[PDB]
Amino acid sequence: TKTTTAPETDSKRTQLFLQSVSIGQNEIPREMIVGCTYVEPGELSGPQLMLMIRDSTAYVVNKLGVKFGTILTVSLGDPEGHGGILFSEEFFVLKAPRKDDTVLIYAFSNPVRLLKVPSTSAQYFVDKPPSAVVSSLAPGLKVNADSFRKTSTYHLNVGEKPTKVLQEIARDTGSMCWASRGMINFKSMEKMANAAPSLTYESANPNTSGFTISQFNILNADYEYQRRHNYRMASYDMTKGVVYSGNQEDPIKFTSNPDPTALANYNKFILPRLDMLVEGNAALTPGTTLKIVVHNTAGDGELDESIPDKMIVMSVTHFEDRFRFVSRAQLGVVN
Amino acid sequence: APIAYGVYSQADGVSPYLKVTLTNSQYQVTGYISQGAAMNMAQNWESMGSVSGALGTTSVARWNSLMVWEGGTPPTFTLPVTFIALNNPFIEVSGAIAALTAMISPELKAANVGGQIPERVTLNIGRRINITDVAIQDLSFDLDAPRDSNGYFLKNTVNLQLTGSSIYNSSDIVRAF
Amino acid sequence: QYPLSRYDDRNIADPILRAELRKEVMLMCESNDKNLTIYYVLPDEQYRPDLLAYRMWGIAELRWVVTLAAGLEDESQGMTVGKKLKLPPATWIREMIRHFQYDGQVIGTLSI
Amino acid sequence: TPTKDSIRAEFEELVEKDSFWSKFVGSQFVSMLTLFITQIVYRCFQYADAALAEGFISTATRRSSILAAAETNSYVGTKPTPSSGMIEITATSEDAPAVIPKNMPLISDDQYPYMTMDVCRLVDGTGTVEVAQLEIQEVTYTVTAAKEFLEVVLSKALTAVCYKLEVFVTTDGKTTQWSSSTMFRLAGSKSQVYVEFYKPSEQLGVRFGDGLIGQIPPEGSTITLKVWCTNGDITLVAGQNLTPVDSAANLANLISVKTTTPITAGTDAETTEITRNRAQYYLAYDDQVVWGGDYTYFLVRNIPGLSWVKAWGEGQQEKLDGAYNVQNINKIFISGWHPNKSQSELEEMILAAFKKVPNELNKKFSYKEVRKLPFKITITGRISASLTIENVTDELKSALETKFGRDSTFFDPNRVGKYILIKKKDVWAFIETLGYFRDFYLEFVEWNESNGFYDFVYLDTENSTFNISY
Amino acid sequence: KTTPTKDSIRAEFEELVEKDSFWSKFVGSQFVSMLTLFITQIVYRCFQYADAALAEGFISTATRRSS
Amino acid sequence: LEIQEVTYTVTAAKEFLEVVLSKALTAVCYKLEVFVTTDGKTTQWSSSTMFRLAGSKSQVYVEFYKPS
Amino acid sequence: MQRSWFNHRLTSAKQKSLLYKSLADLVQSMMDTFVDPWLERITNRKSIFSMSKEDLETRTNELGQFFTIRTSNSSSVPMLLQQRLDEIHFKGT
Amino acid sequence: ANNNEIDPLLTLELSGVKTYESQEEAWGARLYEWLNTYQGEVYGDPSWGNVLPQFKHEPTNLSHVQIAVEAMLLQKLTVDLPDIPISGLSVAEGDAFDKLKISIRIR
Repeated sequence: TKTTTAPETDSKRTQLFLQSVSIGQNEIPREMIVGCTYVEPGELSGPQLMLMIRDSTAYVVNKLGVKFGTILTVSLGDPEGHGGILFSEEFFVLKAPRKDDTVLIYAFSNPVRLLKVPSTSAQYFVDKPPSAVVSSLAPGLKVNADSFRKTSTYHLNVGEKPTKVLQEIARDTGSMCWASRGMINFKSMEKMANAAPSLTYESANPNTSGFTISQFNILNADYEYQRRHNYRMASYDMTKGVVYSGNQEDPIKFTSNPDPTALANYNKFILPRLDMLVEGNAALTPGTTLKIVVHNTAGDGELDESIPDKMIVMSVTHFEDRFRFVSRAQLGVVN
Repeated sequence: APIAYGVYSQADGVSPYLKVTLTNSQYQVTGYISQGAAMNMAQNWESMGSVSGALGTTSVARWNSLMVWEGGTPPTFTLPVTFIALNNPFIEVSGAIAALTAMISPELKAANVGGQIPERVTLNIGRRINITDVAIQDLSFDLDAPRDSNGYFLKNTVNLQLTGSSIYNSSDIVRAF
Repeated sequence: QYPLSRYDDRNIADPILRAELRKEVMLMCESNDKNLTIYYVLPDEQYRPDLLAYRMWGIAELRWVVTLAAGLEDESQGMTVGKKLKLPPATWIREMIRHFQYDGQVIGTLSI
Repeated sequence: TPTKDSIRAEFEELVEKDSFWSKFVGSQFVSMLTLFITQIVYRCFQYADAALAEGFISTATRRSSILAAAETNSYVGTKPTPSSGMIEITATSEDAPAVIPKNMPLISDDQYPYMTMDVCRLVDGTGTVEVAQLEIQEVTYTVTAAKEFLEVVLSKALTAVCYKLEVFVTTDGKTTQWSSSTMFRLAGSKSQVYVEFYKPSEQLGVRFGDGLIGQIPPEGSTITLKVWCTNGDITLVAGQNLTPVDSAANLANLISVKTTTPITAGTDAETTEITRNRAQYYLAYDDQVVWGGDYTYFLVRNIPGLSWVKAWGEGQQEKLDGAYNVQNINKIFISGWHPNKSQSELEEMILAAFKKVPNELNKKFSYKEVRKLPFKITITGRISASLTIENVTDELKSALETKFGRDSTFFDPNRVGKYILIKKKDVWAFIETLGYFRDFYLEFVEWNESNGFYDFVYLDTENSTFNISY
Repeated sequence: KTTPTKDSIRAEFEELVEKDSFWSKFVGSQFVSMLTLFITQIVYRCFQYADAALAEGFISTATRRSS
Repeated sequence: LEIQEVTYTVTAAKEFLEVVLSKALTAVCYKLEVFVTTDGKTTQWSSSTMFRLAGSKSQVYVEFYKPS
Repeated sequence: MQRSWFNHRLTSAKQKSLLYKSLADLVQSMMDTFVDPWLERITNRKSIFSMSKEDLETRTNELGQFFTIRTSNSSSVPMLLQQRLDEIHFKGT
Repeated sequence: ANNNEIDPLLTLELSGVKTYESQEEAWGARLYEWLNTYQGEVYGDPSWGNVLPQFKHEPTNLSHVQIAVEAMLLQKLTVDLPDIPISGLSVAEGDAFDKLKISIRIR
């Protein structure tokens, strides 16, 4: 049995991003952790974590026994900084080498780790709505969905991860997936283009009422990502013949599912445009829409028109060292 | 019981306020203060910031508009001790140098791991500044000092560098005085 | 959970299986090996084997070795003041404890 | 026999008597200390009781203490026996087959080893032979000096799979077997003997003797231990393929398949309770078989699978059937029952095993065939109606058949050679102990009193009738 | 627990002591630690005596010549 | 019906010792049985309507539903 | 134990305080009353002539599963046990 | 910020045993049981106690022996009692010819 206990009163200290780390009901002293890297991706690759812990006395691996299968209780938040959010999650340890009186811990989120396990036996869902499939595959997450229309058939073979079927569902429905902070998310691509922004990020403006960007990267390679999606889909249906979908002046490519709705959404994605580095905002999660204003720092203060007004967040990386808390994001536009 | 050396006795007429003693579990060395002693401390205050991301919540999260703290150092000392013989040259000038040379070295033949590390000393400058767990880092002395008819030094001078073993808090460092 | 120091003989849960480790330790203590230490019982250590264990090794959880080598079953029975004891190092004891905790075979077993 | 209440009462009285504690503090400082000290004292007393109870062999509760007490009264338990069967098919596939091989090793579809006990025939069309699981492995130890006992201990895994043990000593190019002995009872100063023993950890060892009562293995000699290894209880049904290994040159030449008798004669090692009882009886047994129960003990140890045996001398027989007879002088009568063997086969086994009995001289052995008496019961009872009647009847029938059947273990609850008959009170106690019945009555029919020597009284469940209502 | 350490006994005392007006104040203090250590010594003595006597009882597992 | 159990040790006498199940277990629940083990013997404890006629040695308990 | 072992292991400052000494004496008295006799019974079973009468009863009960003995017939119980165990070796004479 | 202790030697009072209830008197009690237990007297934890015996037989004037002993005293005090803040030491003759006084200050 597992008992839910109250937090202890001996933890009087407040930190920047990483608040406390515990193994069961025992606490690793926080001053011993010198690194932290938390990554929230924009697809079903799950949140990741990496901790660098200074261990000169041989205590973390020797006496605590940290190896494959150790469950960490990590409290992450920022109740005083730019974004006052606070949450708790559980992580599953994959490996932890020890070098130079230091230990590097590689961890994966437990609810997604359970989704990244190869299947011992095959499961087939015949003529089931997508909601039942999602609930049966991942019965531990809350479902946030708005783009489920029809019913279809899905197959999960032996040795395949359950994440493959979820990604196939996303492709067939035309939505964006990411599992973070106890939820699994399906959000349509057509409705994302018409969403109002929530935050404002400005550059070269010191009288701004929003936040500030310190470094940013402009990507002009839009063909690099559109090259793979420039095809005309075709497939065989036993009662209709050959079914086409897409443009008329592109090369042909064959798939297997002869479903017009699934064929229509086969070529939808998000095109990355910009990478930026800010001063540690913990409210930045994938799916967020921001307003970006960039001024030039020489010549005559001309605005840069090559950066669109509204952008969507795709990937977020938070990083804390022993002195500073930083965030990095990748922004994109719906095709 | 440690073994005494140096100018520990009071036959010369110098007050204890003008002498430095280094004490550990084996030796005890006493000497005078020369003209160039000092005590030092430092802190590090600051790249990743840019002009376009400045402004005209705590003060620690805003590293692009305010200064940030990175770290500091334990207090350091530079003590050029001095010895002069008056009654017995061996226990005053030629023994103190050997004692310091023994205190600076490790002991690799001991059974425990903690006994092999060079040991730490207690520094007491005069009678009013006392610091514990001080690690000896450098040492030096000259070889052209005047000699006795038996071959032992009648005077010498040793230059030392000492460091603390941890960063001190504001409340703790006041107690050292 | 309360962890047991790595130098405790209680690390083996069965009092009958601990007898082999105790026999090995006692057999070593009575030999004439070249890296033993000779210690006489001082007048203030008559009822306190922990003080002797701390003074010799620097570890206080090695009092069972002192009680074993002296020849008493009870800690309340006083030792004879001035009895000559020979006690082995600590790394040897730790290695023997590890061997009997994770392998548990007689020192002279033949395997294929 | 202290309890927590008594400890607390004694503590309260002791505190009241004391001059300082009763006067100078009161009612807050004392109350928690009372509970704490009583709890600690009770825990310590319970641990002391557990250790004292585990001290002796009869009241021991853990296997290690039983093994230590068994080692004190030197005893080594019965070792596993290999399963045996026949492979009547060894038909060749090509020319130049193995005309007459012996002890050819085989492996059978589960990486379990087998070997053939006797030479196969000329396999004109096919040959017949019997096989066993036995496999042979060896280990050697050299001697640097004379240690005056020189005990040699096998590994845990090797002692797990062991059937026989053979010892060879090789000195200046000559090798000989060394025989075993019980302690060192009649050997001295030149005899080549050894004694087996069992460690509290499951390891089997050989101990050579002292200079006076044995021959110390001379320096610069090698001791070889040869072990026959077998897995305990494995059965292979029929039609399965066995392929040669090591001697694998014949695999392409020959074909070996399972046919006729399956392999089903395996046996595992002793359990804890059997060891506990046999270790105690070994004290009275020694090695001499003068008393009545010693013959039964020896027969049970040597021959596997017996339920019960009994032996009686001339006096009991003369009081039983005939007033006087000269032929009865120095005669021993034996009777028994084996579930899977006929009485003629049992008789064949008994006198064959008795050829090696100790203390044999001026003795003649006889066997008397057993007579079986059915026995029968009738019950009338009332159930609580929560359970169905048919389920109760079937469960009671199964339980009675297992407990009081002919193949039951009631006649020898432990494997020590003994005959325990059935009394009426046992049925009444057992039927109640199950607890389906709120009230029941028993009537015994066709019940015949037993001599205790060659009579047999089991229970027949099929003929018995049960009356259930309510 | 069969193997009693100082920490376990102190934890037992702290578990029993709570919800009492006088004693709950002194949960974290040096006095309670010293008292618990001084009490644990007896428990250690009794447990080790029982184990040693049980071991030395048999001839097979005796560790001394006199026994 | 499916079976599953949960256990709770007693460190001290808290005079009521209420034991609360998880939300998921309470969602799927049909019966509930209480067993108490002390010194190697286990027994059932019967339920009662409040404490209407039992006192000072009875082995009884009361069920309740939290707002959650 | 002895008549002042546990009390004597206090520091010299606390031995002169009344309540600590009284508490140590009370704890030692409780432990002697309830725990010590069973430990002494454990340690005194090495030799047949030093055991208490309950352990002698236990060993006689062990011996009685194979022979029929009544202990009140002989002058002493340890002599009965030792002599029977010794005459076991002389089976048949 | 709420630390309470009982008298290390249970001293009788009108209510019972003395209790100290503050952040400054608790340090007083802690340092009171220190200087009362010589090193090694504690049955468990042999490395905890006092080094005052080594002051016993030495001249009451200033000598290198005192300057030696004070360092050991302060280092042992830091090892055994890390939390308490201690400011200094003063040894001097008092009352009659033989007696000597040692004072430890908590600030």
